[PDB]
Amino acid sequence: ANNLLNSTIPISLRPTILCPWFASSEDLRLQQVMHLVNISSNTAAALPLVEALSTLLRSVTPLVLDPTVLTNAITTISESTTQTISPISEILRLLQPMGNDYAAFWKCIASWAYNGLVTTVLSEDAFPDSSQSITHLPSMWKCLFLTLAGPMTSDPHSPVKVFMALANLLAQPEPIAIGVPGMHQTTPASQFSHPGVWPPGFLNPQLINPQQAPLLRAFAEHIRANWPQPSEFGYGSTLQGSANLFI
Amino acid sequence: TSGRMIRAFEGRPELLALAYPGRAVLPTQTKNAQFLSTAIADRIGRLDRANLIGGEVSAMVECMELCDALTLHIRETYVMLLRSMHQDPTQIVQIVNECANNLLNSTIPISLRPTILCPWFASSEDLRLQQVMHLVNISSNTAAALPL
Amino acid sequence: AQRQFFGLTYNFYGQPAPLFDLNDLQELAGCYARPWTSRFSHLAISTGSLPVWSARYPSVASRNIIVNTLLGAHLNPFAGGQVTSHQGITWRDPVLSSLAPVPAIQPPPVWAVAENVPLDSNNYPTYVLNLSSMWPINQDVHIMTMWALSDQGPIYHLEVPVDPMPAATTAALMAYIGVPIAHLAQTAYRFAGQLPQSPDSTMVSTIRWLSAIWFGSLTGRLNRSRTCNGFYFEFAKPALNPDQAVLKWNDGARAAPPAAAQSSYMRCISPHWQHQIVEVAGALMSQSVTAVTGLPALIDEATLPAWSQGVANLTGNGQGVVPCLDYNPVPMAAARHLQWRQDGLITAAQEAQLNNDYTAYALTIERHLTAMLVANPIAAGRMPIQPFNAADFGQAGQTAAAVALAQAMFV
Amino acid sequence: MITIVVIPTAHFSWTDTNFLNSVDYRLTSQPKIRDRFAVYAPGWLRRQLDEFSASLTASELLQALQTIPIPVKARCLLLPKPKRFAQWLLDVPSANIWHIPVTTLRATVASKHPSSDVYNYIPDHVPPSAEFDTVTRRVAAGRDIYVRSTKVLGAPLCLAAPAKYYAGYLSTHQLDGVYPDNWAPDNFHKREFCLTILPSLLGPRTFLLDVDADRDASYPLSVLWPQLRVLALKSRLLLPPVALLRRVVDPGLKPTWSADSDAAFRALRLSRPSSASKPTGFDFSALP
Amino acid sequence: TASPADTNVVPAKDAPTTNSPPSTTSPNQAAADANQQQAGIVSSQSGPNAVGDSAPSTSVNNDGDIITRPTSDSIAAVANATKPAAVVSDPQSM
Amino acid sequence: PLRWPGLVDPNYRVGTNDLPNRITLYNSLYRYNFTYPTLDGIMYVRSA
Amino acid sequence: PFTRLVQNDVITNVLVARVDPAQRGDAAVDIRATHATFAAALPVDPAAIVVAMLCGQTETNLIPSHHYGKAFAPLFASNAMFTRNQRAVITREAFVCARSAVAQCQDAGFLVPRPLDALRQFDVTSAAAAEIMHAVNDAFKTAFDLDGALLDGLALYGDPRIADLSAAYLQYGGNVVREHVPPGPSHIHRTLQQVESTFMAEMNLFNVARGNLYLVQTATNGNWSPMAPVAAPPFVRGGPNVRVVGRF
Repeated sequence: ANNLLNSTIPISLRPTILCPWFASSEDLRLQQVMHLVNISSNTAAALPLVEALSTLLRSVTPLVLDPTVLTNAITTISESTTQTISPISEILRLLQPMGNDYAAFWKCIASWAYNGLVTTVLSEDAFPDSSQSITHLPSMWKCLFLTLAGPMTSDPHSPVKVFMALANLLAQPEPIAIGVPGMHQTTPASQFSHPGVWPPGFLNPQLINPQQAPLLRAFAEHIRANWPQPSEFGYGSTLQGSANLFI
Repeated sequence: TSGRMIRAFEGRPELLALAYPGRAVLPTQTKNAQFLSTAIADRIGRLDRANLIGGEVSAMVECMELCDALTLHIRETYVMLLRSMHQDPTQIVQIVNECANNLLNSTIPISLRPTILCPWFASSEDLRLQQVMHLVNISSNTAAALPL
Repeated sequence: AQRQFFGLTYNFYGQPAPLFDLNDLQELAGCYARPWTSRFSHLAISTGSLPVWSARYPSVASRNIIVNTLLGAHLNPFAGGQVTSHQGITWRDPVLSSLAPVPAIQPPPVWAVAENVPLDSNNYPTYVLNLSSMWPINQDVHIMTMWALSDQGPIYHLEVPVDPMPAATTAALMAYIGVPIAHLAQTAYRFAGQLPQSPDSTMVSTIRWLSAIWFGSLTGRLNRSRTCNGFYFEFAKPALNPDQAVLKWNDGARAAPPAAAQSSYMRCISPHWQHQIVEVAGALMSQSVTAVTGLPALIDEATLPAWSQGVANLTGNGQGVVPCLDYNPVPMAAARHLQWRQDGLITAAQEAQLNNDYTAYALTIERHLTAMLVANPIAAGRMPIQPFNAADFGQAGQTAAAVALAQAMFV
Repeated sequence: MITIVVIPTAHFSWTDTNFLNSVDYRLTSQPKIRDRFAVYAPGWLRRQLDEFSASLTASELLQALQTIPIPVKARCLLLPKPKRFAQWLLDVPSANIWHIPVTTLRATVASKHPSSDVYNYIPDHVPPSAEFDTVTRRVAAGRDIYVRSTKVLGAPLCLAAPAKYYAGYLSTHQLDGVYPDNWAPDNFHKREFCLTILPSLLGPRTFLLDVDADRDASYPLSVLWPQLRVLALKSRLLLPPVALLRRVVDPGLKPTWSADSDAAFRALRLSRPSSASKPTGFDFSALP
Repeated sequence: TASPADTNVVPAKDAPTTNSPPSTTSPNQAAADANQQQAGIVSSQSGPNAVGDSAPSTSVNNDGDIITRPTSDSIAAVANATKPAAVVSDPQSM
Repeated sequence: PLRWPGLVDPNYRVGTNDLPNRITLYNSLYRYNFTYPTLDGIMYVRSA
Repeated sequence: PFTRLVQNDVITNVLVARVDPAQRGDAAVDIRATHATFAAALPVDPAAIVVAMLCGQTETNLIPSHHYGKAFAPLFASNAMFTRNQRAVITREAFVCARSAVAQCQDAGFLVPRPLDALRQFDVTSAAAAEIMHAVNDAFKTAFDLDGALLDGLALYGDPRIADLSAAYLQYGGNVVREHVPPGPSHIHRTLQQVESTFMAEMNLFNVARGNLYLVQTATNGNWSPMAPVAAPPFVRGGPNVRVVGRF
């Protein structure tokens, strides 16, 4: 309980007493692997774990989600006219209330505790069309959302994917060269994944001329400077087995 | 025999009897028995198997059974022909991208693809030959050109 | 692409004329068809399915050898700039599309016979002017040269960069997992053969890696225990038929890249190659890379037959010269087995057994070939199998150096 | 749930009690067999295809239809003309779920030329200046769609509002045609197999049934048969009808693991033990 | 509050292969697709991740073969194909 | 026996035959398990 | 471990090894390798995530101690914490026994004492091993009245002839990190070995006899103890004038 709770439990000590509730770390580690055998690659049987953990999280957290203030801020600055078909249409389409209890948000948090068994990824449909131009305003707002939500996902390739999305919309005004054979600046961003195809310019932003591609260079430097640093913390009790495999 | 693993035709038992003569039972010394009794014990069944992924089909397997050489030579050649017009996905996706003047750029995932086969290609000479043949089977008046 | 090549015709083993029959030509290159990509049309997955055991062409390499000899009589334009005729047969057109008997009205000049003729592309300008269509000649001429340069096994080249494999090759190899070597060799031959390509193409790098991996596994350095980026080859049991190998990918520990880029030339020093499919396929696959990219450097003359000494644009003894190594399969097999035991894949008892089996297997190959030669004496006018002496089966060659190279190639 | 796409043959019986019978009546012989199949192929979709047949090429039609999921959960909700439609949001104020201003509503009531303003900015409104694929793309989302025309394809088309607004704006037979869609839905069930007349992406779990007979020339989708067949052919996805009777599916005749010697295979044993006192004491137009 | 259903979640029996449809064509790909569809994911949202994957299936033998019946029956089938008569009737028997 | 060296010859080596002169009836061979994916099975097509 | 932006430390695969690859009979790699991502993929919509990020609020009297103490108490009323330990222990015992059984059946494999090796048994292929493991797995589940998976996966797919489980993940830099999970001190297996050892000496009590069988036509009139003859055997395999029947 991280000492959020203090408890007392009286018990009588008879000579002949049995409480079979202990297991060694080796047993737990062996049990954990056995789950991997039983789950195999069947995604369907892996999902419930994240589902249960997220359910507990919601039942426990004190945080409250309410877009009412955000709505008021938007509605006064927007004209809220059932007009302005420009992205006021779009953002309203996403602002309006959802009955899903924002399950997606909790799923991400839950997946953190089970990464390496299941990874949250940005939904394929969320990306803009790689053939679309940056001028197409709804595409621009999509990239904004993707960039904001990036760090929440457990996918290690999210940084690259986020970067490529903007690069796609800037293909015409910012024609950079991608040093990966078999790929192009117009390639769909969601396709990149595997580390071997990380663009060298993304690896080293100095390969992008500022005067020629200012926005892309700034975006890369912004990502490399502000993407959060992972950390760690303890849990459990030293009186029990750990069940951890790698960490 | 316990020492070998064989193909269970499992529905054509009469066929199984023919496939593996070595598994005969020989009560009396007939002329057939005089021959069959000489059969080597283990020249039967699966010899080697190419097993790549657990819980996955073995890509190919080698065995010995009733099989004449001539048909074997033909079918092996036929497979060889099919391989001659297969190409891996990287080539395939690149071909499509180039066909569209590098528009609609696309790519493939990176994972094991054990037993794929896509006999979808041919040399230019084949295309050149077919084009000429196509030009031979038309009336060279306007009737040929108009649909094109 | 690559607008130039150099070549060398075959050598006559004391015989006065090129060693092939008219029937061989009519058989192997007739029908007025294009002969420029036929090297694999008469190969299959294994010897069990092929008519290599008797009659004409009674060896795995026999057909390709005859092909090389055949071309040596008709490649004059790259030597004298003119198409010629030999025994009443010549090319149909300046593009060298196909062969046919000579016309009766204006025959071309008769070819004056010679051997070991050096060849340049520049001697025949129409080739470059029609490079897009005459491209396949480049590959075959290169292959013929790579074989003509050596007695016993043909020569091929190896190299490994200091960089890791690019993703494209990784994806490509992941699609060729369960394929036997013979099928792989066909694709490489098919790829470089039919249309010009630049050396900076994904397939070129892909095949380059394959040749490296094949050799590394052949020496036994690459195994289930130790692999190149997860890939390695697996060889069949010597107890049944070791002349077979397939690709594999595995969890094994990945070998580290070499301290500096490694490269060398290779050949089999013993006659076993003539009837051993893995050697033929491996050589052809490797030679395909050099066909599209050209020779990286001159080959060392130090260990080559007399006619190969100082061939222009091909062999040298100066500073910019790459050494060529050679090996005998039997000692190579022993080394591969020894590496397996040291890696812990097998026990000492098994290693002894494997050596006995492979030696027994190789003995049959030697026994078959030596009997086949006397059945086809080279004085008969055609050479289905390259001549040799009995002692040639016992040479150890540079096998120790070869495994040392793999030692340095996959650290 | 493996799906089998079906294209009817030359004289396919349509008014049959079960579409399944016209495919191959052996499938009805055993209860143990007939319980493994779902059918779908709804009538409303049939009618839509009958209409659009004269207005789309085969390639377009295939391209449009191929993406639709098996049970169509969406509906097309026709809107009445603005003068009629605007009154609805005030007849029930809570029905003004887009909350179009009351002033605009009664301005429309006053205007001689009621504008599209009542439609304007309504999400997923489909004007007459739209195309077939626009509907189909939204069909994949499963949510209902609001439209301004009857000629639509992909989803059952029903009135958004009570009939009073559409009356006068439309005529009797037109007002009649939407009635089943007004209460369209029915459930779809997860058996081993599900036949379908709706095309789909051929793949590892979707198969094309081959009957070895000419198509129904009158059936509007027969034009798709060549393209579908060749795609299946190049990937070995055809299924002879006999394969359906086996416990596990495989494309082939005389398989090793099965002798195919069972009463189910013998079509000569036509049997009719069951009854329902139905008017068709016999339907002498249906012939096996 | 403390719902056990949200605390005692473990893989069900026959989990790794339960969704595999009965087929012989491409059992591993088919099984993989079934898992994906069973889990509620739609292909339009999984994108490229759906194309190359494969999953274990019941139609695949442990040895890596396409099976259509439980392996014991296959053993039984081959065994039953060879059962010579125990007692035969011939005139010369002593 | 000449029709069946693979079945009865002690010296029979796997991978041999006498095809141009005689047909044997009992031999060793490979068998395949190819799969024939569709285009989308090979690569992620640009849907819609 | 999360890796941020260090390319050389990115994970490409996560795989389970039933046998250390150096000892594996064939490649037989994990099926997971066929997937584009090293783990199962769960698509999520960014817009919903963004909304949750932008509007997060709290109640007006949030005392962290009071809220958490009230919230966490019901969870500790569960017993999942202990059932986890109990199931893990049972899993270990079943695993050790199941592995031992298969090892004893195949002619060679994972190193285990082989008291029953004298008995006749054809070398089990992978398919047969699955049958044996299925029997063992069912026996334990019936015995301890469990539900769930237990050892299901081992028999249902892959090679059941396992040796020692281990998990590993591979980094793009070529480095591979592997973790073995050898089972701890087992108990049931130890006594089972004793049972087999004593059976090999008391097989007569189980209606099983050892040795060969003679078929001499004896027409005596006195005592007869066939299960323990006292007279010398009529002949043996190497005896003079003794023929051995041919293979057929």
